[PDB]
Amino acid sequence: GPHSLRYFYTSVSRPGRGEPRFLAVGYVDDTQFVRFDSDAPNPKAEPRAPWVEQEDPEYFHRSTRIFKGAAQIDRGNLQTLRGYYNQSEDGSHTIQRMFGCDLGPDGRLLRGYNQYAYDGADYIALNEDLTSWTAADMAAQITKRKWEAAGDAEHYRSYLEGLCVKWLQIYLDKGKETLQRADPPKAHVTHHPVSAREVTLRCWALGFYPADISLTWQRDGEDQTQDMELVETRPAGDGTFQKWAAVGVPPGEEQRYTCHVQHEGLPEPLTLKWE
Amino acid sequence: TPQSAPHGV
Amino acid sequence: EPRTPKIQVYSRHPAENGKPNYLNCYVYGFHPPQIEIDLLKNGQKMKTEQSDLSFSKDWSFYLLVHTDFTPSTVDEYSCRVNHSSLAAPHMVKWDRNN
Repeated sequence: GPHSLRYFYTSVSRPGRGEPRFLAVGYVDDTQFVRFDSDAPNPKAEPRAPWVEQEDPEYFHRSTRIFKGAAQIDRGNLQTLRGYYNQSEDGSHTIQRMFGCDLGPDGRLLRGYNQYAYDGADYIALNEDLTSWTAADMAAQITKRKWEAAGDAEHYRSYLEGLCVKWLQIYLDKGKETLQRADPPKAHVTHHPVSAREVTLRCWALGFYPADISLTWQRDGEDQTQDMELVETRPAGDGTFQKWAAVGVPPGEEQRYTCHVQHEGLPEPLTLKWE
Repeated sequence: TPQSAPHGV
Repeated sequence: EPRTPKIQVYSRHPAENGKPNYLNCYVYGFHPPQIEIDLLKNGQKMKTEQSDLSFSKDWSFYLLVHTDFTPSTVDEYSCRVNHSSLAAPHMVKWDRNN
């Protein structure tokens, strides 16, 4: 399948309360495997999945050096961005970066990413050619001319076609039993009387990995997406995910309704109903 | 393994 | 400017009175990242763990805040969120059906 290695960098300036705080996390697919926090005493890259504890100390030493670099560079970034937007010193601002690589089934690089946001809005992004940038605005255009003049994209190109694909494959191997084993949803329907006119049929998908899922209701073969309550997929807290879809049905009608579950962990799509 | 931008914005 | 957080409060497992379980508050879609998220037992603040700050494709942040709990007929559980997008803190009651 299409596995991904993604790093998420967040820096927040706190005027008056010292220098900016840097936070980084890394994920393989929907699984967090590292963190870093520049406010930690003697801050280090810390494993957060079982299967990354099985690198040498030097692996964490390396990630630590890079996260300290990213922390420092962002301290300047927040300063130069305040200048670009001609903002005062008093407001807190945010810089975000998301970078990584997608691996398609061939096992070679499908797609590289490296994108930035200032106060949550698009700022600059490496285009999929890995050579040109898309700037969101006149401030980011300054950054685009400077990074194009310096040939910065080659360094992300290097990292991407080299290290990123390499370490993704290492992680997918070391984590085979977790990352490359899909857990199917356990599906059930509950029944929650509301009134003389309405009974809520709730279809539950529990204990599934990865996060991606389709949960639908049909009335006699007829999709109910426009008139069903659907919650955002949510973490169980044990590394699995949850979702539900619900419809208001007239009492007695319950057996007209079928709930459909599709997930890469199911040989067959599940069809189920009340009782 | 992560990566840090050569230069600031 | 700021984006208002969405809030779900739920148990890891279907709730059974007297069976210890894990109470979750998932708060997502917010910006800026500064946020106060507490789990309350009868309006009183519980000891909690918070996930590492991360964010989605659209740059909006998400956190999981969680604790141990034992559901009862006696006790109300709620998640309290305060963020710059809100006039005052929002509280979301835990209901076993949600």
